[PDB]
Amino acid sequence: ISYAAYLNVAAQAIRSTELQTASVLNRSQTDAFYTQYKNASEPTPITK
Amino acid sequence: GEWFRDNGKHALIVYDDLSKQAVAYRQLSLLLRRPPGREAYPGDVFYLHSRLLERAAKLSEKEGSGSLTALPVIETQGGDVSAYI
Amino acid sequence: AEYFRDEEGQDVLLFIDNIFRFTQAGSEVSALLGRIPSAVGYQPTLATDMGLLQERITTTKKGSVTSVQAVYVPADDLTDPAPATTFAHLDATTVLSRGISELGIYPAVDPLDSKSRLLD
Amino acid sequence: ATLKEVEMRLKSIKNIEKITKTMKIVASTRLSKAEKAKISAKKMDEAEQLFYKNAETKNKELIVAITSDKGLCGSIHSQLAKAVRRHLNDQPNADIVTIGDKIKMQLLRTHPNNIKLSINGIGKDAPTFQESALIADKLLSVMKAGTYPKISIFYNDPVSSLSFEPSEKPIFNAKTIEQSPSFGKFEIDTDANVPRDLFEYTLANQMLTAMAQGYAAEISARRNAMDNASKNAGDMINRYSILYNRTRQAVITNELVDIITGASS
Repeated sequence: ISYAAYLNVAAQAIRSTELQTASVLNRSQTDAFYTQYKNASEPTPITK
Repeated sequence: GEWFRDNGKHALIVYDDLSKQAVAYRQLSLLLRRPPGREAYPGDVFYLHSRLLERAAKLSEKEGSGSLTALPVIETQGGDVSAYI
Repeated sequence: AEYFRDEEGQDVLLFIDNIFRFTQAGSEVSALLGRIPSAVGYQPTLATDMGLLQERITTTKKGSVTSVQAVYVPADDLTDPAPATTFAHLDATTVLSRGISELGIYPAVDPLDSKSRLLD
Repeated sequence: ATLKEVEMRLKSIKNIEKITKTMKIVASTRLSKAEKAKISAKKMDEAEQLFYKNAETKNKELIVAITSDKGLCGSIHSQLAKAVRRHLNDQPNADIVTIGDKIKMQLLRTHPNNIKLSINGIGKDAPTFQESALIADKLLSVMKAGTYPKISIFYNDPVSSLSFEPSEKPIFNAKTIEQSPSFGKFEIDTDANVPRDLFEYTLANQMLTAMAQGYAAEISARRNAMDNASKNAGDMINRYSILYNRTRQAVITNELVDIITGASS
């Protein structure tokens, strides 16, 4: 597990007295997908 | 065509092109000095085209079976379908 | 042309420049002649005159005359009755358009408006 | 007809005009938020650059590229493509990771050999740490980023609020961090694997910045493009208006002639 990925999961957990904003929620929710490729050839666009 | 139809034989008449028929009647009419209609085609141009075309039919079983089928062909001047002809 | 075509029985050529002028001349005389003028001013005898002219240019079982006829499209509207009735009686046409001239292409032949019966 | 065919075509041009106006305006609205974000992001980045500068640097290659999924963001898509293609000459066999559909299309066409990773769901969103982190994680695992002794990322630097110059930068490998001239003026701890961590940390931190710079240029480009579109549409409005006017006069005259001819009889 990469260091910045490690920090990332911690950051996601961290968006949970309370004081909540949209930019935070957006910073912790993404709908992006990553499409693996080979050759041309394309293994699927697995959700990021 | 009507002789085929009347005899009970089915047939088809291609009237290519009625647009030049209209020009012919136009010449004829304008030198008989009949009142000239829009686009220099008198009013009975509609009557002319209608009477010509309406003689295509599929006769009743009683009255034989022959059907004259018509395919008129109109060549549009620039695709202007609002033109009188 | 007919003398060469028929009597001399040799292949010929004929050039007419412009056959719009043939049409044009007729419309001018027509009014004076006494005919009620047809739409876009043309003589009511436009169809017959065009007919006679274009069936006297036809290539007999005698001579073979390649003919080239040049229509000065009036105001450049092809829909005008004079070019329109000409279009019927020519085996191939190569309409040359002012727009294509503007594009700088010399010769100014429109490439989407050319046809020949022998294109097949 | 001339008259109706002119009129309907002019209406089409009108509708096109209206849409291009609308898009340009909405783009301006979107652009303000985008720009605000990019400042804050850039401030974070500069602190990281402060280390890399003072340390010095002294680094096959990796290519990462950034554009939106979204189209009609001007010539961002193809100007960036051209500068990638130029550096695809430089290192032939390099594996291109295309972050964004638009850059994916141009490069994929020019060499379909190199496409190994490509992303999706980029353009719609404004870049966030979450995206960058996951992409980074996938670059490390999938592309084995350290293996390429050069790493380069391409993005669009938003030169002016009306311009964009496509730009690239080199990400320094973990090897680089080790052998950088100064690295001992900062107190390295052998206990931590600070190169192996910092490499990863700056992989994402730099990439996020690249995405932010790019995103601002993209939204800026769309605004610029849609503005120029309105202008082009305006020219066509004028051209068809003149046509309409001419056609209108002609219809009156031609109709009049028919009436007169009839009256004459």
